[PDB]
Amino acid sequence: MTVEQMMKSGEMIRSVCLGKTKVAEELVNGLRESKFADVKELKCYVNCVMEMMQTMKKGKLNYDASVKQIDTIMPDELAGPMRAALDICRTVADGIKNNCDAAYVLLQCLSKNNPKFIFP
Repeated sequence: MTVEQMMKSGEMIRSVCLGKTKVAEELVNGLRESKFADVKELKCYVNCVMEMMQTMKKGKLNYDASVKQIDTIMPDELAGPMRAALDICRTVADGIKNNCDAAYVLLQCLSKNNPKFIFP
């Protein structure tokens, strides 16, 4: 995928998701700094992004789509550590019934376990 198209989609996804949840941008930017504030609309922003990316459905991790996406967006140097994160975190959100909470728990884990973590 082209940097052009990849940036475009990540922007698209951010646009859609900021639109649906009306979260403050600073909060969303906070995420890339591991500031995981317990804010309902920030949690649902995260869930929105994961649903858009096909990585989560009905608050459940669907694994192969995530690896595809990791490997497509990231170069090898980064995907290595990130697929690892997804493996370490594969069952971390099981039994979380609320979709937004489940997504947020997964993001926390991915960020804790991946030094090259990026998020739309």
